[PDB]
Amino acid sequence: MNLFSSLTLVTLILLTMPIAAINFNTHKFTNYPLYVKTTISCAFITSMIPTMMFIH
Amino acid sequence: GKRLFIIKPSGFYDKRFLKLLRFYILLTGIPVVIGITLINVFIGEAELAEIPEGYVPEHWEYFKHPIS
Amino acid sequence: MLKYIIPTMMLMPLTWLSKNSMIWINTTLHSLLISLTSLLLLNQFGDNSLNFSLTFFSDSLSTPLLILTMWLLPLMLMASQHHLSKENLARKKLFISMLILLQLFLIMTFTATELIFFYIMFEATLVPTLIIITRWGNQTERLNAGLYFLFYTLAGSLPLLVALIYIQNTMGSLNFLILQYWVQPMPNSWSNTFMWLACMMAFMVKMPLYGLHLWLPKAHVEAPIAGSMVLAAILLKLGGYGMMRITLLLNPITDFMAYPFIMLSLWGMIMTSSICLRQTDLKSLIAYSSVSHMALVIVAILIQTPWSYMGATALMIAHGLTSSMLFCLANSNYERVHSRTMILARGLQTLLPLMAAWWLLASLTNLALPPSINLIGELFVVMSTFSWSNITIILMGLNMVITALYSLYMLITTQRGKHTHHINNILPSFTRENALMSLHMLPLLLLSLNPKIILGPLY
Amino acid sequence: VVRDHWIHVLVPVGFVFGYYLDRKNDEKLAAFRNKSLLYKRELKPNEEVTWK
Amino acid sequence: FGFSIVLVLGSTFVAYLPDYRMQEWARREAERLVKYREAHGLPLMESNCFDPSKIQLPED
Amino acid sequence: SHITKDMLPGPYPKTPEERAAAAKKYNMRVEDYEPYPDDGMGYGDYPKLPDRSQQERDPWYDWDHPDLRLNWGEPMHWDLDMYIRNRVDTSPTPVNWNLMCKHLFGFVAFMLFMFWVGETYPTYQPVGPKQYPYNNLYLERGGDPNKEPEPVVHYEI
Amino acid sequence: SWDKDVYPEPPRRTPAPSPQTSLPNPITYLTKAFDLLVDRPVTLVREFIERQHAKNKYYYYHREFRRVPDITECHEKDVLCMFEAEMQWKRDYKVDQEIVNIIQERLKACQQREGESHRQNCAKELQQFTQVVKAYQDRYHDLGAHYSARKCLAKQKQRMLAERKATKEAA
Amino acid sequence: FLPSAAYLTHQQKVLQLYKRALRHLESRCVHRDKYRYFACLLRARFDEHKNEKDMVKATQLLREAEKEFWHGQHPQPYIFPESPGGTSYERYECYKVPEWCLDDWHPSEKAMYPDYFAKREQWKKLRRESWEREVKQLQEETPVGGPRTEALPPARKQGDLPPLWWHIVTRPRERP
Amino acid sequence: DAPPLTLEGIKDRVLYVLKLYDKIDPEKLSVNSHFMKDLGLDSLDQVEIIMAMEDEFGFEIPDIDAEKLMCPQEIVDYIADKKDVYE
Repeated sequence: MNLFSSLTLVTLILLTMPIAAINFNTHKFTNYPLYVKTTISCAFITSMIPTMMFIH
Repeated sequence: GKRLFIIKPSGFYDKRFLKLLRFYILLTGIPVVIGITLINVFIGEAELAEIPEGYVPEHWEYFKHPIS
Repeated sequence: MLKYIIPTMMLMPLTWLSKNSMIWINTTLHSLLISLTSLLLLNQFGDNSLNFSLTFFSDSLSTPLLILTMWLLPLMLMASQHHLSKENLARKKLFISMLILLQLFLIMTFTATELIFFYIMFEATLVPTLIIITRWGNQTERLNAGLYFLFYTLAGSLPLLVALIYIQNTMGSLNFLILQYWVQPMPNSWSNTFMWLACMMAFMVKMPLYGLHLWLPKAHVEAPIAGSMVLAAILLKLGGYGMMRITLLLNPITDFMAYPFIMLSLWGMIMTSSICLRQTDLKSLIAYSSVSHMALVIVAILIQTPWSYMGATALMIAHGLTSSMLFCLANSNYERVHSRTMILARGLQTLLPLMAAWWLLASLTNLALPPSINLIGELFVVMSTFSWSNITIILMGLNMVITALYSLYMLITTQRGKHTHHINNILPSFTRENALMSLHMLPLLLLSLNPKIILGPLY
Repeated sequence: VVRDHWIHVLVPVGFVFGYYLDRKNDEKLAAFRNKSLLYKRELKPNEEVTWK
Repeated sequence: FGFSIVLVLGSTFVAYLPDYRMQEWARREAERLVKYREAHGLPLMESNCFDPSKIQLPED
Repeated sequence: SHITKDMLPGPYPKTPEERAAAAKKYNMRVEDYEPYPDDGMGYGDYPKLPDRSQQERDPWYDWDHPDLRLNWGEPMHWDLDMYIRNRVDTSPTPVNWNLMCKHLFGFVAFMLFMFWVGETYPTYQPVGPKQYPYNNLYLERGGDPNKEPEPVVHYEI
Repeated sequence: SWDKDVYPEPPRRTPAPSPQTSLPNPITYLTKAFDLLVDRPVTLVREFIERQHAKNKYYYYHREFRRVPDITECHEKDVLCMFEAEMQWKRDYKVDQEIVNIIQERLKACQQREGESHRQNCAKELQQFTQVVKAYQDRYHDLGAHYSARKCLAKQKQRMLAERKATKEAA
Repeated sequence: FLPSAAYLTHQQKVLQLYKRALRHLESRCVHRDKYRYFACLLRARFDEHKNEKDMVKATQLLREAEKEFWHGQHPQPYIFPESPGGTSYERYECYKVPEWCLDDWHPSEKAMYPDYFAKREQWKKLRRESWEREVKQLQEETPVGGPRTEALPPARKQGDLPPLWWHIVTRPRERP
Repeated sequence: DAPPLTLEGIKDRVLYVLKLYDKIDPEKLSVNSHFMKDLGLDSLDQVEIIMAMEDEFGFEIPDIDAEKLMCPQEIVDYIADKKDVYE
């Protein structure tokens, strides 16, 4: 099923983004920890779901 | 007098190099990728068909991708 | 490839008849033109090799080396200023034209259909680099270094000529294709033993093998930077390329007489990783590192396996890139402190803050970081040799451990821990040097994405 | 403008010259135009050639 | 002329280029030949890839 | 640009003048300037030092160099390349040397000896086999779905 | 699609749930959310792309061949005959590599679909895998690196001669 | 091995043994109260024969006391998290950038920090202007043919700065 | 990670923790007061002083500066050298 596959793939690919962001920024995220915190929060909330579907 | 002057080594040469690097890759990074996006949003690959009878094929048009 | 050869000649005389302060731009521009121009060659399709009449052919054993050399030319040239920049106009034009003529002989060598031609263009590779390192040898025994280089390369390479004329008048012409076709086995006599010993001994000296690896370190510590890179990358991987050519003949006697060479290469590879652990003299450690990598190459070539040949040419290309880069960073540090010793240049984390990132990236390519092409090469060498003898993985893994050890040691020794607070003469890093950094490592990672080009003919 | 600097005109003309020499080498090595066993078909139907 | 027109154009020219070593050609050909040897009943990949009727063994 | 005469050819002899010139050339104590002796191992006429040099020289003496424990005119010990801090810390040992090595190898031998005791004397619990249904689980071993049954059954207690 | 001739797939067997709960059903709420959010515009983008390439078309074919006769129908020198024989042989070698690739892909599929019923309904596919790989070990393995074509046929005579004499004495 | 003389003394060696034994007792003897007890015990054990006028008796019992100190030393003592060997030991060496630098900044950055760099300019002119006369004169005259010490006298002659002030005073803040 | 430090505050703190010690009087305690010359307290207990002030400020002053201070003002000088407290 497509949902479980796309959710695991975004729990990988939602981590790649901030490194390429600062290599393509040239400006200063002074709140760069806040940025990393919210992308890890998104990764956790999209990773709590497919485990529940898995054991479901 | 809370704040003091901390000594960075130098910034401008390093930032100038990285700025020129990303800009003068990006000068043909945007046109190339957007151009090939226009390729596979307009022309597309090919059909999967077979060699007809009475037909002498070129050595191209064996290929899916149109740029290739 | 004659459409690639005639601009290699006609790239020369413009450097003569250009006005002053304008030779540099013209050479760099036209070099990059020919870089793309011979990058267009890559249509090696499937079954056969690709041929051109009686002079030129292309496997996959030669095309990435060819593209690597024409990639090397702007890097070669652009490293090679600021130590001869204030010298004379005529001598500088002489130097640049000498490098161009050197590369013309290199391309003749890599697209050598015949083997007598290959010997002639082999010592044509030999001769100009002598002139370059001896005019600009930068230190006190450049005399000694050029002399060892010339007599080792001839007196190894010379009886290869007599062996190839012997093959000439026993099996007709020395095309690579007929020697693929009219080959017949040559049994365990003594004449086959001496013929194999002659050819493989010439190439052992070229690699170098460990038995004559004192050839290399003088030839690197007393060479200028362009000669250093060309010497290391193109000459040693060209020696490996020639062995890969002529090992197609002489099947059965290499089963007998291949034993002591592999033994010497293994144990001396370990002794070479031992010797580049404790020395001073920052430049020479990469030279002994190249000795160890080419011993690994030599194991790969003589064990005669398709995995081995694919990983071997992979290790050739990756080690050429990494060694040329790390020589360029050694040149940058010697531009800074004018020393060449190791314990003087210390610290440099704050000072030159992003030079450390390229040092780290080079030391990780020499680590065998795993997506890098270096580890693809070393890994497939280990797979093939474990099929070959099943206990030899001890020396392979110990080579891996000490290789990572000395590479990371040279990383954190020179450029980690404390500025020695008397220097006063480091400058923030020039845009030229960082431009050469991006010239090295972006094509390495873009090769790492799609490495289905660089594998061997037994793909 | 070209007689201002005729500098950068040399090696592209050299490349096109070498490409013409390769095509002339193709014309000079024009043996077995359809005389293989695996690549052997009818010269048909446009005009009188199989490859150049 | 070193980083823009060279590097990324070379990357686009080599990240997709024609079928090197006839690869996807060989994919489709092996697929159709597996279809052949399945639908014709005979076992796939018989030995004596050269004709065992066309052989001569010099005996004792 | 440097004087040739401040390099180091030859060994120690002759004992008045070459020792005098080498002691003035390296700037050490005169009679405690050591040749190795002329061991023939190369080694020229270079000095020998007390070999530890780095976890001695406590950092409160406050000399010049920060981490080499060096002060720009020193003998620059022949084996310094093995002696640097981060490489070999020749600290004065907290106990001994022989005591350390003997107790460590003895403890390893004691543990491996009792490991062999464990290898020869297992433990178990008063337990028999399991009771797998189809002749100790046929068709989920190697197979033979139509060839080889071996009849042996389970009986209850 | 693909060719289910070459790529067989087992029949789908999907069970159905049964609550027996009053939560009520969070995961159904979220999967309908996923479908009605993501699945509509991605399908519309698919539709747009299909039309805009359905204006005009290209065609690629499969390169098919003739058959050059043999290597043992070429003499001792015959460069204009051995060349055809070797190129036909080496292309056979490459397509046989992809044969072994496809059978290994089927074996991976059999390991994955069964879950932990390893020793059931994978006897067929692993068994034919062992059969084709026994053939490949016998035919293309012990020849080394510089294969031309003639080493294969010398191996061929060597194998059938040795097994002929062994079954001769053991007949 | 000290910047003043060569011999340390008897008294310096005794005193360094005192500091080491007391520090080891701090490490051995936690809860601090039985420590304070044993500190008075150690101070009394030095006071057992403080009365000695002798020298050979003092150094002989000092040697036996060194035996007694190494007899019961400690493996990982409470070394301070600033002392060498300790927890920090140039922990904050992350930004001890040397002060000879900052000459090589681009003039945009030297337009960013105007008054501080004008002050560094007048400091540097204060260095160069006051190097020839007084410093070169006191480095002609006051060095004897053997200097025989690791410490110089100040410019107490008439006027300005003592010599060698630069890479002694102008050291980094030890604090990023 | 950067507490406010003054010369007056650190001088009063050093004089405080001197004045808590037993065998010196709280009477004759001066910022200019030689421990060796004109107070008469012993050098051994002066190294006890050195030990306790090291333990309070959390860094060892060396043995080579465990010799030649003998007065609170140079003690404030050396602690201001290690801590770098000026404004």
